[PDB]
Amino acid sequence: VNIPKTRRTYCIKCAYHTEFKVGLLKKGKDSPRKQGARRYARKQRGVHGQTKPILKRKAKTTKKVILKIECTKCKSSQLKVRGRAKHVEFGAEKKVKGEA
Amino acid sequence: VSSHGYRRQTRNLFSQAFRKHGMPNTSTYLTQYAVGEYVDIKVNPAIHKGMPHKYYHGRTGIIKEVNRGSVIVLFNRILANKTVERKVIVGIEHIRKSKCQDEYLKRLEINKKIIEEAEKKGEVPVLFKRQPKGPKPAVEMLMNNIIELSYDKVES
RNA sequence: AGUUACGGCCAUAUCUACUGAAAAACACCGGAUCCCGUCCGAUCUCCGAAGUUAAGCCAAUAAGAGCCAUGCGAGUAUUAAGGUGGGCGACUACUUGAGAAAGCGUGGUGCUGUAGUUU
RNA sequence: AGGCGAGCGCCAUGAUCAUCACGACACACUUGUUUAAGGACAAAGGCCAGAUGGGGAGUUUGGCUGGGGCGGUACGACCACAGAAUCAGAACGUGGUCGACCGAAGGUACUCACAGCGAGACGAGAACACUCGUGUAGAGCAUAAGGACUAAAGAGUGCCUGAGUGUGAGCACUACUGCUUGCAUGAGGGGAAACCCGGGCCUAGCGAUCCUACGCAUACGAGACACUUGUGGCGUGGGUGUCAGAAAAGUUACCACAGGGAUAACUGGCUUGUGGCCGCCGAGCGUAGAAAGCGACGCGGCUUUUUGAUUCUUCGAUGUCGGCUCUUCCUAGCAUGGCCAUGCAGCCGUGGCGAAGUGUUGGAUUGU
RNA sequence: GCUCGGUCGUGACACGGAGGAAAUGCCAGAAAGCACGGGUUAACGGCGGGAGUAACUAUGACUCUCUUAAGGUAGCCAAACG
RNA sequence: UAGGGGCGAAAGACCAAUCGAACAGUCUAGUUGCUGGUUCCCUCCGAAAUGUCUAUCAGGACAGCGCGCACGCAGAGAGAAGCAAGGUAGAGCAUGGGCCGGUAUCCUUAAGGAGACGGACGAACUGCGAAUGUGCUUUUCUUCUAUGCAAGCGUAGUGGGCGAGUUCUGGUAAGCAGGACUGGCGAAGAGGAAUGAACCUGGCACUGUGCUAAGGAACCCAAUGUCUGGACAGAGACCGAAAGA
RNA sequence: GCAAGUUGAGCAGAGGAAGUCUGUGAGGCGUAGUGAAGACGGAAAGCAGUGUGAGUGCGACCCGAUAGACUUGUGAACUAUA
RNA sequence: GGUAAUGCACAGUGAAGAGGUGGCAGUGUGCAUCUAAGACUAAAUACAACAGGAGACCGAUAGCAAAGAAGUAGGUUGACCG
Ligand SMILES: [Zn+2]
Repeated sequence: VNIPKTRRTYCIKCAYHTEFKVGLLKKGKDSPRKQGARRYARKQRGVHGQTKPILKRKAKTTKKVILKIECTKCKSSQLKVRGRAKHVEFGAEKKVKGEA
Repeated sequence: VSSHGYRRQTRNLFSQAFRKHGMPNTSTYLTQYAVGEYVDIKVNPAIHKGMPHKYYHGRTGIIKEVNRGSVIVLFNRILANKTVERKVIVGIEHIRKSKCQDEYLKRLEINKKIIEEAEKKGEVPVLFKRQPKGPKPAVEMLMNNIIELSYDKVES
């Protein structure tokens, strides 16, 4: 699947159509200071073994394509969801018809 | 085993009749509908928006609400041994005006005359009910021109 | 009464040969300078009247093909209810009811709405 | 505080604190070398942290199934067939498909067809490019199957990113999911305009609570006030295919317990494919000649003595193969008695009929 | 599997470093192991297929071909092992 | 030398008639979706063995079918009369699949091929199309109806079914395995088929007199005789095929 | 029984007394809802008892495992070995 | 219950004379409230043996195991059992 690097679309904050910059969303790093991390650290602490379950019988191959789009004027962001695909490319050459 | 998609088992239903393929006729689009009319559903397979589920094909119901190019029709259905009302959205290409009230409306037109006179002259209407066909009538016959019947045909 | 513009129901209107047609139209027809579009003024777009009923459109003809109706096929095929009916079965007779199709014969061959024009 | 290369890093040595070997003493510590020998090492204790660890400890080792196991997946989805013409409707019933793919194969406006067949046109042939006439789809429509489509939904050509943003109501047995439809908005798109568009012509391509990542504004914050961290709310992603969602390998012939004829290993019952026995027909063969004796290719039966198929009875128990011993019954007749046919000279036979009274043995190898 | 040698890399806590008002984080550091190179079967164990070819026929000493960590030697056999 | 321990010329042998983990006592009345049992009378009403989800298949929960209390009340497991939808039985072989033979004529060969046509066919072929069954409106439409219906609230049992008639799928079949429709036995006695869960007649408080059903009427055993044709086989009343004199 | 209200909380005063009568006097639920919250606000008789059907937890209708653990409890008079 | 530590310990480290706390981690600053690392204390509260009084309790297969010479007759190698 090929996606262009730019898209003119409606910006909710500006309340009219504007140019946006287009790219794949990126998963950030887990923080030790959140309530879930704190709870788990304390529970693991003693001689208690493994205290929470871990998935082993996994089954899926792909994961869903998700695009982050940024408004060039006001820097606000929107998230667009596009379904499952094994491979993704940004800004490659057009699928020109009637090749040799 | 069978499957359970939205258009399961519709090979015979949802197919055009012989020498009747193509889009609908102008009369379909120029018919005006109103709340409270009785209407009859027959799906046109060539139109892919506003199709009802195939249970409703060939059933008749009553118009509840009217929109730009679609209608909402009320139906009743038995589920788990109880009666349930159902509100079905249909596009105007898949409906035709029902004939089911025709005779009753004629009868009302006759009643509407009598019920006025019944205030002036009588006290109660005669009301013009239908009656089922009675016994066989009496006959007077001239008795010339007799025809005899016989087992002449041997039927080898 | 036809035609023509815009229609309704979508073959009684289709397909193949032939033949007719006052008037007014409808056409074929004559050019590309411009607007517009082509490998190509063939098609599409524009500007025209020297010609012509040869064509189309309209109408007639044909033991024509196809379509539409009706009669017959036929109370035939199949079928609902019933009995301590029959048959080793496969299946089938009877009593009170409902009731076809293909073939084949005979007839048809568009009907109409609103406006405009022509003895 | 010195020196090098167009104040930089690089090369010299001079002051300031830890610090690793090596020596030489004896004071901790060690040893019945004890009025002694070793010596800050050893050996022995303590607190944290990595590695190894069936030596042990706990526990687990899905379901459906013509009994279980091995095999398949009828375990989540989609089309067609059948189920005596609404809808629904079982079996490890039938023919198949799915866990994706695509900036166009998405949205709009306009133009024109196609597969073939009959004539033509140098090289040029069965099969090269160009034309004329016919052409209801005999073609195409990415990917199963069905349905749909003709001045198009197919093939080309132009422009666009609606594969917008808030918030309602409903349909499929309706939670998740998929689709249909209302109102409001965009310094939205395509088209002259009427019209159409919030993915793919329609029916399939998918996933809760808690935790965590990101986007969006509006909240909270402990006696008070400021900031760095944190906690709330809505929406999407990260995943459970056993697909309405536990974190999981074997073996027991040393074996235990609760139950089951809801379910196997005998017999019996129903069935008779397979096993065995009998009829019908007459192509050919028999030295001539269908039929003394045979009888291809086909067709109809009977039996329960073989082995299957099924699970009705028994799992708080019906003692399981063969032999020994002893009795009775059946006939589809091997001998013995009476007869008929003959390819019956006689002798020996072969095919059939009524008949179950009396007979049908001794041994070698082998559990048979 | 056991055993021997070196690090070239990884690999804990402590001990340091930079920054910030401070917490939390970040960076360095890092034995033995692991990786890497050798030894070892009276350690666990393991030890092949296909074609042609000799003056009757058969059989193949001989040849070619695929393959490996090595392709079952000396003996023994329808053996309590066919 | 003592129990997750001993001892063993090794058999999981032996450790007070106990050993593939001793005895005593306690926690403890451990747990059980599994087996057994569960104590007086009469009156009235009366089921289910099906759907969805479940580490679910000998169990649950939700819904469906009972009963009790009942605010209230024009309704109905039947017909007519207008109106819709359907692709089965029959019938056919016009698109698609597909068997055998063709006159004239045509094409070549001097073979064969095509053919104006006839016969034979499909669960996944259709050009036509029933009966029976399904839904809508009308009491302004016959006929019944209070000793009747009944929202709502609370709560039970059930979730192994089996059989007849008519039909269907798998299988050589089966008292075999699995669906659909209308009544049964389950939970149903009485009279009849000699006997039999389900077949025929026909639904049960307690007495008395009459009458009929189904099935019987020489005798067993309450009631029996008549007329007309067939039939001779230790036949038939109870009973098997193709083939035959 | 009382009703926009209601109640035997504990505890005090009286009384030849485990009864009864009287006080003082909390709390709880109700008198109207909406949101996570900041915040806002606009329908519906309740409270306490005496009993019956029914759910959940405790031995939980009655009887019934093979097993698991704990003791500063016992045993080599049978049998094993020094 | 105590949630970026409610209390108690062990090893390293280790104060100030001024310190501790104000149910969410950190740094600063006012405000409120207390004074740890030494000791003693009545009343109102809990419950066997033994004694006394009561009861909608049981009545010799019941009620404590035991209404008489009952933890007895009797039993285990023993602990213990009855
Ligand atoms: Zn913006």
